[PDB]
Amino acid sequence: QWALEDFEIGRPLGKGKFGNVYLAREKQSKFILALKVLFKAQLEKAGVEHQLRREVEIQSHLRHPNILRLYGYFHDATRVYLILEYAPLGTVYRELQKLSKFDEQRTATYITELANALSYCHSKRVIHRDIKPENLLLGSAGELKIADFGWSVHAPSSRRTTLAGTLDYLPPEMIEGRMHDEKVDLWSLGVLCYEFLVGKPPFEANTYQETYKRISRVEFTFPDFVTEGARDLISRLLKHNPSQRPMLREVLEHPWITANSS
Ligand SMILES: Cc1c(C(=O)NS(=O)(=O)N(C)C)cc(-c2ccc(Cl)c(Oc3ccccn3)c2)c2cc[nH]c12
Ligand SMILES: Nc1ncnc2c1ncn2[C@@H]1O[C@H](COP(=O)(O)OP(=O)(O)O)[C@@H](O)[C@H]1O
Ligand SMILES: O=C(O)[C@@H]1CCCC[C@H]1C(=O)O
Ligand SMILES: [Mg+2]
Ligand SMILES: [Mg+2]
Repeated sequence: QWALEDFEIGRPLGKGKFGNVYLAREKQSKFILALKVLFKAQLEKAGVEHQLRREVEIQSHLRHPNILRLYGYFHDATRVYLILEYAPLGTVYRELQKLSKFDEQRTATYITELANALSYCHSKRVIHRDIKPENLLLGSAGELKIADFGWSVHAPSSRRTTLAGTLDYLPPEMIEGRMHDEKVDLWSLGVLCYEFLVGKPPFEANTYQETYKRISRVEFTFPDFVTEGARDLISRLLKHNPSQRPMLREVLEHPWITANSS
C-alpha cells in the first residue's frame, strides 16, 4: 500500500499519452525509481481504464533483466501512479537521434535482448503490441529494457488501439482491425531492426495515408549499405502473412545475429 507522500519527486523523465513520467526517490529506503503518472479524467474520456489495469497486471507479473520492472501502483483523487524501475540511460529513441544509425554489432545486440524479452513475453501468451524506440529503455550497463505495457494484451486478441502516434510499427493484421497473435511482435522486430540500421522505419511517410498503403502492400526498400545478412533477417520478419514470420529461436539463431550480436 503506497501513497504520493512516500516519494520525493525529481525532474520529468519523459512525457506520456495520459500524463508524465517523473524521476523519484522513495524517502524510507532512498530508492530511485520512475513514477509514471496518469490523470484519471483523461483516462476516463478515452475509456481505457480497463486497459490500464491490464498494463498494470501484465507488467507486474513479468521478471526479466530485459523487461522494465513494475514494483507497484497506487491512486488518488486525480491520478493513477505506476512505480517503475528507473532506466538511467534513457530511451533507444534518444540514442538513435544522436547516432543517426547503429552499426550491425549494436543493432544485433539490441535485437538479441528484444528477442529474449519477447520470447519470454510470448511464453505467457503476452503480446506487447507497442514495440518502438520511445518504449525501449536503457539500463546502467546499457542493456535494452522493454517498457510501455499500456497496449499489452493476452494472445489471441481482437482489441483496437487508440490510433497510432506513428502507425509505423503496426502489422497489417492490427491495422486492418483483424485478430492478431504473438506474430505482431515479430513484425515490430523487423521494423525495429530496419530502423536501427537505416535511421528511419521501413514504411515511414508524411501521412498516415501513404504509411497504411505501404504497410498493407509490404512496400519498402533497402539502401545500398544494408548488408545481405541484415536484408535476409528483415525480409524474413516483414511477412504480410503472420504464419510466414519466423519464431524467436530462428531470429536468435540467425547467422547475422550470431555474427554481429554479443
Ligand atoms: C475514477 C477512477 C478510479 C477511482 O475513482 N477508483 S476508486 O477509488 O473509486 N475505487 C476504490 C476503485 C480508479 C481508476 C484506476 C484505474 C486503474 C488503476 Cl490500475 C488504478 O489504480 C489502482 C491502484 C491500486 C488499486 C486499484 N487501482 C485506478 C481510474 C482510471 C480512470 N479513472 C479512474
Ligand atoms: N522507467 C523509466 N526510466 C526512464 N525514463 C522513462 C521510464 N519510463 C518512462 N520513461 C520516459 O517517459 C516516456 C513515457 O513513458 P511511457 O511508459 O512510454 O508512457 P506512455 O504509455 O504514456 O507512452 C518514455 O518513452 C521515456 O522517455
Ligand atoms: O499507460 C498509459 O498511458 C495508457 C493506459 C491505457 C491504455 C493506453 C496506455 C498507453 O498509452 O500506453
Ligand atoms: Mg511510450
Ligand atoms: Mg503507451
